[PDB]
Amino acid sequence: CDLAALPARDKLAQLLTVGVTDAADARAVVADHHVGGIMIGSWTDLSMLTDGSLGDIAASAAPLPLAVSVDEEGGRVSRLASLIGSQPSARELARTKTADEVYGIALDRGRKMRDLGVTVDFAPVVDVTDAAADTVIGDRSFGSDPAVVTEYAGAYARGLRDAGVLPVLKHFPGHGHASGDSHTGGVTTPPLDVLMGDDLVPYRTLTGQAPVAVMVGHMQVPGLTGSDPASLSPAVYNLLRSGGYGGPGFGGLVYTDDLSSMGAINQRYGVADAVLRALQAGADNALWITTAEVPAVLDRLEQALASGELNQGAVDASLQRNAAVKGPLRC
Ligand code: NA
Repeated sequence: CDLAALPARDKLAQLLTVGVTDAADARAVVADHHVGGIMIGSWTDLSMLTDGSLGDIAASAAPLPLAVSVDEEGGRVSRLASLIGSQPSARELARTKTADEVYGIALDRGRKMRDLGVTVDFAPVVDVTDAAADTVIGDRSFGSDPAVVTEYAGAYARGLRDAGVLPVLKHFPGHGHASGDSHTGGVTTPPLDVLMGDDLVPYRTLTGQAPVAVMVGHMQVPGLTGSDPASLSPAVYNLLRSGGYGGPGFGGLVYTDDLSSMGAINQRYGVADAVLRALQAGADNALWITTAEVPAVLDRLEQALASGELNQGAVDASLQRNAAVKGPLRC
């Protein structure tokens, strides 16, 4: 069989990653809708990772293998800690460990994630900040110095990668100096010309170390996105694809941050509209944290194809990128 010959709706479902509550929720969304990815979060019953159910669902996934993602950064964001042990925050690692030690920590934890069926970790954070530890980014950042972030997040990404986990650099083009918490409402970064010399620095080297993905956040960026969240602005994706951000143009997989529960998005757009806008803007993978909306979202995406709101080429390019980080088609 042939990737380009899949039914339109299954091509579209491959561009979605959705949070699941338990095995029954994951089993239904994968079999009924063929979503490309499921996400494990704080809302997830983790017994599915140890009782054989994730393995069973993943093995019957078709036409592409299932991607299984999680926020496993360490410190305050460590959804698998009960199973893989806790790790100090990114900031504490940078303060107490060498970069080689951080590589080893990420490698060890990556293998522990693989054992549980995880394929994608939404880490490392490459945001640069000096904010108080328990703020939106805060201690999730490896440091206030972009060169330190590059060294330490680079090591963390390399460890995950060597374990065979896809690392995802976040939150592009930089949440570290944003005006507030995008979970609760709209936020603004410093202008692009400021980001160019600071927040964007880590991406210049880290996006070229493959396999790697990037996640775009919901901040508004002056001089780039205007009043649009970055995840929903074509300018953001053009910046990443063209090399305009100061590094080589990035051709790999690009996720959005959570499109449903986060106020920066949901106060302006419902889930289906937000997913459409993201894929129009240039995301390869639209992420949100529930499965209920999937059939309505797929309905809206098919309509956008018909109306030309969404170009067939955008879908095909992103379908290829999603397939490129997975195993073979299942015919
Ligand atoms: Na696309």
